[PDB]
Amino acid sequence: TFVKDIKPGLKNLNLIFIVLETGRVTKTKDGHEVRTCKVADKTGSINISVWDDVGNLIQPGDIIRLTKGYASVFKGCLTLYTGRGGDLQKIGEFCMVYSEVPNFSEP
Amino acid sequence: KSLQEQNSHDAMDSYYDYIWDVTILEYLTYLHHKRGETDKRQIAIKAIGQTELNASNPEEVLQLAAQRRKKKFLQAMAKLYF
Amino acid sequence: ARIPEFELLWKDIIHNPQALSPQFTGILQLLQSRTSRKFLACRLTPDMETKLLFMTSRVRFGQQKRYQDWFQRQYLSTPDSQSLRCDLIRYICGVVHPSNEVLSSDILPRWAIIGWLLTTCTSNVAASNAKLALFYDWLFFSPDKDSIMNIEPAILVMHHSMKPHPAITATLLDFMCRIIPNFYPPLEGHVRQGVFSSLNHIVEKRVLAHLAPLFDNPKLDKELRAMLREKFPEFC
Amino acid sequence: MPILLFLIDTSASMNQRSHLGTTYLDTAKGAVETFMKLRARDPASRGDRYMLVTFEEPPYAIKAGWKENHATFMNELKNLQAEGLTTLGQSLRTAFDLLNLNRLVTGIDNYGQGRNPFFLEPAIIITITDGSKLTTTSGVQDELHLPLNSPLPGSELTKEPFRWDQRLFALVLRLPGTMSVESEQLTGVPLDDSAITPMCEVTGGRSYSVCSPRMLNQCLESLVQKVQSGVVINFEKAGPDPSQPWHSCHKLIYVRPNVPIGHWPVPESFWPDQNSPTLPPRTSHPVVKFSCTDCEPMVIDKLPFDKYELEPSPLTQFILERKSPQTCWQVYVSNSAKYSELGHPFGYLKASTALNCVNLFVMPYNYPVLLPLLDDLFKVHKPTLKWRQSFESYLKTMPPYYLGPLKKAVRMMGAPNLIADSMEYGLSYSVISYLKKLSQQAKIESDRVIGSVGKKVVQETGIKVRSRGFQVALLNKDLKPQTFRNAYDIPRRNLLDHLTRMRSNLLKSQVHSVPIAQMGNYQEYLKQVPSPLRELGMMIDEAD
Repeated sequence: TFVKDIKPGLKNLNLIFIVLETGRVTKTKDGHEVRTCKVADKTGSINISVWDDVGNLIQPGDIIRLTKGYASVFKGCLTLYTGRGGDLQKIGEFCMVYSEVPNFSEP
Repeated sequence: KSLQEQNSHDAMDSYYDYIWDVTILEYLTYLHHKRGETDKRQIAIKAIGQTELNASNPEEVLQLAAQRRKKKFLQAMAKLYF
Repeated sequence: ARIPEFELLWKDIIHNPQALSPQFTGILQLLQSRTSRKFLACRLTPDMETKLLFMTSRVRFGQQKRYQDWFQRQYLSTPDSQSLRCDLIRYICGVVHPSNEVLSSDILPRWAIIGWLLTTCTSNVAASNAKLALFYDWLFFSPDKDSIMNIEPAILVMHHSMKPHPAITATLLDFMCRIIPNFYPPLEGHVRQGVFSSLNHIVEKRVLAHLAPLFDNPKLDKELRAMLREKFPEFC
Repeated sequence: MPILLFLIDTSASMNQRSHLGTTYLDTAKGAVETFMKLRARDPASRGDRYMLVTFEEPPYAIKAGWKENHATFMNELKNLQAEGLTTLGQSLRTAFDLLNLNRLVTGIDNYGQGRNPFFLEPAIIITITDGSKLTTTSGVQDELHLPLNSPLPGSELTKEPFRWDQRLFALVLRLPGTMSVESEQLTGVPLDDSAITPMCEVTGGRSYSVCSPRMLNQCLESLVQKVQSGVVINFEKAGPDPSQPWHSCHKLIYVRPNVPIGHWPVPESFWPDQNSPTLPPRTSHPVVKFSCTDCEPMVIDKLPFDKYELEPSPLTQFILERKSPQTCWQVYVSNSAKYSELGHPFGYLKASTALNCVNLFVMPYNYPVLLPLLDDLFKVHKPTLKWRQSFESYLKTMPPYYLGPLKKAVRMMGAPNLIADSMEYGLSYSVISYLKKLSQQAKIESDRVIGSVGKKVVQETGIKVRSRGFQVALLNKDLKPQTFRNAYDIPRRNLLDHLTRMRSNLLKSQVHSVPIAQMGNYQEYLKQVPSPLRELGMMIDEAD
């Protein structure tokens, strides 16, 4: 189970990721705040789309797994998406070890 | 390699009288000490402690002790198997 | 002790300790006694203790910054948090007793934990309280009933902080050298006895190859090394 | 400050009896006791420290190592049980590793810096054993082989377990069972044919084959005379020899103090160079080759030189009995020169004027060329330019480690700031870091071994019962059954009597089993007891 293998068109996803970082307020379109957050591990790093509702009450460390997802791209940066059948579900908390060195968001 | 066995069908302690080589009895004493059977170790140490089996005896004395033990052991084997 | 009730009780103990309890001979038994882990442990909620156990059992050396900063900003951001730092230091020293097998491994050494705890004391009173908490076990050391875990983080901090953070090492050394006569002159001999026992415990179980370079470190001040030589000719 | 290691055989073959009525192990213990008694006659004996090793497993083989007082040694020596194999090789390796435990940490072996006879830790290993062949669990080995399965760190530098200043004297007990009086016993003690004799011969020692108590006493008298601080050097006749044993034989030189002091180290067997990653392995005994040709024993004033007296050997003294003290035989070590395979003479063997002893004088690496130059400087003189050029040419053909002792020599001589002040050590930084790491590892392993000499544990009481993990324990040795405290320790044989005793003890109304040593020690008992009113043929019979 690696972060690297989040591809478009995948089914029956059971992947595990940890939101160690916090999303930052930013403007998109006019009226909507589609926040974005990035996480990293020993395998790789990937961005996670954060909606306003989740982004207001989010605190770091939560563990969530998606099913029937479909990968998306946002201005050349890969971004996970949920909807039209997809659904999220929290599992646990704090039982992880991270590695922030392999992050691909650097210049 | 044979004394290391433990499924013996012959009276192990009783045959310790018939060993005359001191190294065989040395290995026997080590084996019994390692396995913890103190009493058979005492029998082996008593066997070593016999004056006639002292390895630095005159050669004919050792030869005669070996010969008498050989005779007794072979007679016992004859009584057992005939 | 400012409340007159405690002063009255202390004076009654001084005048006749057997008066309040016939079997209670005096303060000798209390001083020679030991503190059980239950009292140190019980003031912490389970979440903090479990986090510290996870850090000392799973977190490798280097990642300690994120978890401790999270705990500090979330909770340890109050005026009373300074004394709570001392409470956490006491909990780590008295309760947390890791095995030697995990010590041999490359798991996160406790010297980093002690360094983070000490460097966060932003006031002189907080630092004084934390140092008194650290030196509380050092007053009455007993090798037979106590583990070396109460002084291994200390000596590790001194050996590891010589180059990067001389200030912490110098402050701790100055405080532990000056606490000896100041604490209690009628019982300062016990303090020196405990320090000698701890030094002998470090010598017998050689965590470091030689203690000689640290005692007379060139970058330490003159008077500290002078009084270290004066008090303990045995380690010279 | 010598070391006396007794490698007592504890193989079960040591249970053999003799006409004395005691086992061989008993006679070995008595031999150690009598060796101590004879040793104590000398005033110098107060400085020795004894060591004990047995033929047991490695965790229990050493039972009197370093930091062990004499009483502990005696207590361990008394309670020896002969119950193992004749694992002579492994035990001998354990003994040598124990002796060489502290060498690297204190750096007494100046690796890559010549050999210093004054840096010695003199030890002899007295292995008392019977003649029976070697045994292991696999079988009989019938030839002594030292195992190297778990080398101590830095061991490859000497490539031999026994070291420069160590010797092995075997006391092979051959006491016959039935008494056999022989007039041949009046002759000298002979050499033994067992597997230990070659190993004794190579390391400078010799074996002994005792066949009677009087021969045992003679052997122990000989052993006491053979303990002496010194190192062992292998000699060899260089060039056309004058083969009898005097051509090449391991021999001892006495290193007397006044602690030991000396200046010139014996040269290495290799040419040092800073480029090599690792030093070559040096044989434990430095094979020095002597030239039979006569030469002038030169000497100059204020010269730091060392006189070492070789141990007496009969044929060497006999040939040197020819009165020739005015001449001497030079000596050099092979493969010491950068180009030549022979090397230059660093010393000579000049017998004393009285011809009582043959003394080895050690000098700089190539002395017959340097000494005229130094004499010329100290006689004529501000050295000349040609003289300094000659010195530089000499230094080009002189191994680097010699300069340090030469620097001290010129400093004490009266030329403090000669060309030696440039300073050098002449090894690789890799080698020095390796030596530092070896010192650290040696300290760690030494502390571990000193911690582990105790082994306060007994053998497992299990049986490994087979289903042809439930086991039946052995007798609870040293259990100290608390009969009063526990009711299961009361045998049915004497249930009522102990019941009555514990009942009476419980109401308002193990001792007398003190060890034998503490049984009649009236001093401690009187010291414990209050003091009274102040005061107004066989040898021992107690109470002085």
